[PDB]
Formats: sequence, C-alpha cells, structure tokens
Amino acid sequence: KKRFEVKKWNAVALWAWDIVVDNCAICRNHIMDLCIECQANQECTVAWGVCNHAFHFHCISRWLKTRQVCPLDNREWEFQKY
Amino acid sequence: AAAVRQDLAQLMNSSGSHKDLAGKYRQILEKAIQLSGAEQLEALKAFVEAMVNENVSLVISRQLLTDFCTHLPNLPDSTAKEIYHFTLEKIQPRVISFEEQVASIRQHLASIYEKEEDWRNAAQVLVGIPLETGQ
Amino acid sequence: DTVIDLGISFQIYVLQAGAWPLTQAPSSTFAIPQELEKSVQMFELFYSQHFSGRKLTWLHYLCTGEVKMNYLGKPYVAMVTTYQMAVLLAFNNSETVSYKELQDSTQMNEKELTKTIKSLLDVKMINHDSEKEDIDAESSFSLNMNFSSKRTKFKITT
Ligand SMILES: [Zn+2]
Ligand SMILES: [Zn+2]
Ligand SMILES: [Zn+2]
Repeated sequence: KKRFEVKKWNAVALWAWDIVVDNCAICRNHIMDLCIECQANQECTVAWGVCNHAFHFHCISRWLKTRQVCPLDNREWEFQKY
Repeated sequence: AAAVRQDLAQLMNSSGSHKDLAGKYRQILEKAIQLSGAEQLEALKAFVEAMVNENVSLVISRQLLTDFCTHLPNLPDSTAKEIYHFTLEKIQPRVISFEEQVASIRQHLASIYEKEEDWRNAAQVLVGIPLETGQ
Repeated sequence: DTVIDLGISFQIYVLQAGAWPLTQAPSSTFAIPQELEKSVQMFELFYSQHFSGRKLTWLHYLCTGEVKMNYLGKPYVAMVTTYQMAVLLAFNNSETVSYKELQDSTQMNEKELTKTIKSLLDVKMINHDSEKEDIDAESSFSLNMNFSSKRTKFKITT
C-alpha cells in the first residue's frame, strides 16, 4: 500500500519478573527491612543464591546453620551476589 | 455556513506531502480553542479522534498532542475529566507509541480527581501508567 | 474472535533477562515505527495472557527486518536493523530530509543516529552532495536510488 513497505521483523525481547523479591521468605519481613532479628535487637542486606531467591543475609545465615538447602526450592544452597 | 466541516474533511483527506507550511495554520489553529461549552467539547473530541488516526505520521502528532495536553488544564475540571477519559480511551488502542502522552494525561486526571476528594479514582488512574511494563 | 492482520511477518526471540548478557544498558529513546506497533501490542497481549507476572523489554538494537522495494524498478528487498529501518521509513515524506526530521521521527540518541547514518553511508543508500556531513544544522541527506543493488539478499550483518 505504501511506497517502501516492511515485510518481516525479527524482534528480540528480554522477559523479566515484574516483582523479583519483595519479602524474605524466612523472616516474612520486607527484603529492605531489618530481617526481624535486627529489628528487635541490632548492617542488614540481601544475600542471593544460585537460584536468585534473595533472602536476608542474616536470615539465610541463621537458616544455613541448621539446613543446607534453600528454603524455597529445597535445592543445595550456594552463595551468589551480596 | 458550516465551513468547518468542509475544512476538516479537506484536511484529513489531504495527503500533506509537503509538511513545511503546516506550522503557520497549525499555530493559527492553536489559539482557536475557546468554542464556548458543548461546541468546544465536540471540537476537541473530533480533533483528538482525527489525530489518533493511524494514517497520521508519528512526527507531528506527538508534539501537538503534548501541546494540547498542556492546554487542557486551562479548561474547567468538570469537562476536563470527561475529555481526559475520552482521550485515554482513544489512545488505548495505541499506547506504546503514546507513552509520554498517556503518562501526563493520567497524572493530570489523577490530580483533578484528588482535588475532588476522590482517592479511589485518582489512585486507579495513577495505577494505569506503565512504569515497569512500559517501553 | 476478531480478525487480526499484523501487516508484518512476526518472529520474536524472547530471552531471559538474567541469563542473557544482553541488557538495555544504553539510554536510547528509540521511537517505535508505526507499521510494526500492532505486532508489539499483540505480542505483549499474548505474553500477558500466557505468562502472568512478567514484563517485556524489547531490545530495539538487536532486532532486524526486511524492507521491500517493488515500485522503484523492482530492486529486490533490503534487510536492515530497526535503527536503519526507522530512517528509511521517515524518508517516505520526500527524497531529501534533514537531521531535525530524523531526530523528531526516530527519536534516537545522537550517537545511535550518527552510527546509523554512517552505516547507511557505507551502504550508499543515502548520501550528501558535499562534504558538509559533519556536526552542523543542515545535514541535507538525499536518496541515491541510481546506485541500485547487484545481489538480492544484500545481507549486511557486521
Ligand atoms: Zn529475612
Ligand atoms: Zn538482620
Ligand atoms: Zn532456591
């Protein structure tokens, strides 16, 4: 219909989660909060895994001293990012 | 003698291959906004319907769209809410092209809803802005 | 239920943001071409209806496509990136355009636009009559349809 039309378009897109992490699964507080332990009695940051699950650093530290697996996917835990 | 209809038909039926002299009678048209009451509302609805149209190239429609958006708050709020809703629905088929326009329109509509002490509508309007799922 | 005519043969590569090294690191404000906006809207609707809770970030610097010339002597079909396609689509108004028109239409950054212009000059798709292609205000590009292609694919990829 036009003078220089378009026939084909090979698009490339990246998909990502709308909300990656919003609360530590252990302490149930927000991932930017004081991990419920530092909240009651005091630096609190995030500690990701190889599954990219992003629990609280202190919460995952307390969890790892008893269980060797990730709380969510129940797989062997390996540290990544901080 | 109803020459506005003839002018409108000629303008949309026009090819507009030059585009260099459009500025003069678009600036002339810009100051021609005040058409009293319902006539103004119908004229603005027709204008936004004609500019939303697919055939219009996306090089001048955006600029006059933002200019019309900034001219919009001068209108009374009672009709401003209606025309904001109407242009939101008219731009809904093509949102990815007009993202600045929908963002500004929703911000203004949420503001005028908040000034009416209507928190639910203002919050829902502000929600519609794509801040993560947006190009 | 309603007939959907995209007007474009659409093929997409949807990739994980975390796994792939590609990212939207550049701040390019590339305005989408109007012909293929229906494709992106339909695919966004399909992705929303299919995968819940995800979002799409289209890598406009990695998607290519074919533009067909058929009434200018049938010079086969060219294959160019979307950056190199927005300028060609803006060239539909007339044979010669200015830098201001391309800036207002493609809405690309200065660096990306200059890269696209240089790549087009390598193709000799568009040209400048004189040596005034440097940083100025005129930038009067023009078509060079007389230098027709020799092959058909003309598959530039580097
Ligand atoms: Zn925690
Ligand atoms: Zn803590
Ligand atoms: Zn895990």
